[PDB]
Amino acid sequence: SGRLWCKAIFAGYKRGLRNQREHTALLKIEGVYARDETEFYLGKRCAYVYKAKNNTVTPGGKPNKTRVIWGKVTRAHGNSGMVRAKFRSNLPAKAIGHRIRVMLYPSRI
Amino acid sequence: EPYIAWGYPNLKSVNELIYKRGYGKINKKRIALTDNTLIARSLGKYNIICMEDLIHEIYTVGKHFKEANNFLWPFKLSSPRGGMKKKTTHFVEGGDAGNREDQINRLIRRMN
Amino acid sequence: RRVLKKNPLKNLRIMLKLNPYAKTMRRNTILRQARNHKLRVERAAAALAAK
Amino acid sequence: KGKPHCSRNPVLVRGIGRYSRSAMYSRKALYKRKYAALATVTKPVGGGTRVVKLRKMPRYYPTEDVPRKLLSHGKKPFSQHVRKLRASITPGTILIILTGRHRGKRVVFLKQLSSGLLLVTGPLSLNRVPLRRTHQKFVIATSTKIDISGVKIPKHLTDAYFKKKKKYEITEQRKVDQKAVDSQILPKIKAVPQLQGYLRSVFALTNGVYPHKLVF
RNA sequence: UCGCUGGCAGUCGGCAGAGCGAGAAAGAGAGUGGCGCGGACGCUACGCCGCGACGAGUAGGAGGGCCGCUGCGGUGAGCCU
RNA sequence: GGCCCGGGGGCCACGGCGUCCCCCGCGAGCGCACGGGGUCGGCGGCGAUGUCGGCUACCCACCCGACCCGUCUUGAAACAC
RNA sequence: UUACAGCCCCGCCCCGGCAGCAGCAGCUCGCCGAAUCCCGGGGCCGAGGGAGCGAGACCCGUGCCGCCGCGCUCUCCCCCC
Ligand SMILES: [Mg+2]
Ligand SMILES: [Mg+2]
Ligand SMILES: [Mg+2]
Ligand SMILES: [Mg+2]
Ligand SMILES: [Mg+2]
Ligand SMILES: [Mg+2]
Ligand SMILES: [Mg+2]
Ligand SMILES: [Mg+2]
Ligand SMILES: [Mg+2]
Ligand SMILES: [Mg+2]
Repeated sequence: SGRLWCKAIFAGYKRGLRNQREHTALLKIEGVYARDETEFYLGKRCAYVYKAKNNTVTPGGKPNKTRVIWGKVTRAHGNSGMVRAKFRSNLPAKAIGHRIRVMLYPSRI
Repeated sequence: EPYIAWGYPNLKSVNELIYKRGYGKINKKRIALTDNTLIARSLGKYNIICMEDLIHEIYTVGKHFKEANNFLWPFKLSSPRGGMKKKTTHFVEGGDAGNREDQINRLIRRMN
Repeated sequence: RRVLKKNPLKNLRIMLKLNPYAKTMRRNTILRQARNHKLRVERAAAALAAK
Repeated sequence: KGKPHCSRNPVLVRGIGRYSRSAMYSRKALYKRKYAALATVTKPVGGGTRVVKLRKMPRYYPTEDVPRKLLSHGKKPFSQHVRKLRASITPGTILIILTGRHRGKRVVFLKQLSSGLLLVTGPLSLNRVPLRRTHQKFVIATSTKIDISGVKIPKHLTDAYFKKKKKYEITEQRKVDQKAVDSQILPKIKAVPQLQGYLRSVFALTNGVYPHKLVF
């Protein structure tokens, strides 16, 4: 009846100063701001949910406008709770600073 | 001196190097030491038969240290995890080049 | 064909295929640590009883 | 032929026995145990009698064939893997369903089934969850227990019982098993104040609530 | 790509007997006395297979092109209102 | 240190009879496996006029990168041709 | 100049005695591991495909095979669910 995922922001790609690696995304999960605090989310899978023009099939429902790219948190990134993620398709650059769902169910509690 | 870092390895260092990254120069090829017959067929003439007495020769150099070491292919080591201190300076001045006396053991642990 | 090199440090039976004595050595080590742990815990019990 | 005996080595750590080679020699007592040293079937016919072979050569050969595989050793079928359970999951605990159509609902855990799927029940009277299989990973185990130890679940409910068949109508044995388990388990949760309300509620995340911060 | 100038003619089959990887030269040696008819693939040897290490490049050198264009001798019982 | 020379609870790749001398060459069976490179003898949904798949190729959007080629020259994006 | 607080050094007390010990009072200060082992978690990956085993001129099986490490029976008792 309510939300079941954590909110994250797609901050950018894994990059040096002048080189971009599009196969690894950077997520900023809201609330966590520490390396020792970001351990809980390792291995959790994440979704990028967007809407397009024409209908697509929907598992367990009728076709609608929504589509998803599925990925997974790989490991932490820096001292400020930034995490790295790998999506099965590299994220489009129009998703910078947009909401990414981090699910709970790949759980190890 | 400026191009190397060197020291006195431990017995544990010898074991870790020989087991983890031990390759033999057989028929001038790089063959992985996965059993004892590879050592025996190339070094049995020196009554060193197994991995244990290969390690014994290397640690306590003994007589046929030259032959054992020449049998050993040079070890290919990863980058030092955690990072060096300063590549371009002597260890006495807080660098990494030169002669560590026995800190080479920490370097070996961190670089394997 | 080429053989996959397995790490003897992390793999037990490979360490035994290269050096059979490692087995007995590890058994002695494990038993020694267990005995020492129990001896220390009973000494701690004696110390707390003395307290 | 002698009766088999339990292994005389108590395992110290997996792969290592506690007693040495000659110590187990002595324990086995092998000092005093020293020892030293179809294709065709005949079938009558009403003539003579024909010798019929039960194996007949193929009447067709494919144009080309794949070769046999090199054979590995550590690869076992799924039916005989070792099944693991998280230490935080014990019978009588309250779980939170996270994925299926029952996502976000609090349920009661009963047993580890044969194939590693937890047997959740849920009280139908509380939150409309029946005796149902769930996956161990797709649940959050809360730290709230019920002393389910004195509960007798039927033994005929297993993986073959719960497996899908092929609209779907409910069955009478399913209903009666549900009724039996519910009648046995409900009075146990009525004894804990507010617990029926807790199980009737639904778990959700609101603003300012971070899962890593909160203790389950 | 280079090296090993490595391996494979052993597909040795009812006229049968399945091998040549294993620390330490050289005989799966010969002889003299004391029922059911069965057994995958392979080897254009200019082929196939197995290990190792290696891979920057202007001027320049060499090799391979079942890359490409036009014409001649052969050949495809080649193609086409 | 000498198999911890020798006399008066725990561990071990210790394990017959036969004798001369020294000091003091072939047992059977099964089974499990940290053992010469992955398998399941495990599953679930969605499918006929609107859905599924189609890297590549048509257009567009965004992030990072990205100076116009040929040439002589130590030196080219050159306000060098 | 110890009194209504203490502090610092001398000699005698078994190095005065008792824990403990590079200390869970989780950080007062080191180097380690043949004087070292166990357990857990996350991530990427699955390259190769006839390795045989067993009977044998009495046999024509079978597809779990090599090296390594083990377990039970072909001895006899006892104990527990
Ligand atoms: Mg790091
Ligand atoms: Mg310089
Ligand atoms: Mg080149
Ligand atoms: Mg830019
Ligand atoms: Mg010019
Ligand atoms: Mg000029
Ligand atoms: Mg130019
Ligand atoms: Mg200019
Ligand atoms: Mg001009
Ligand atoms: Mg000019």
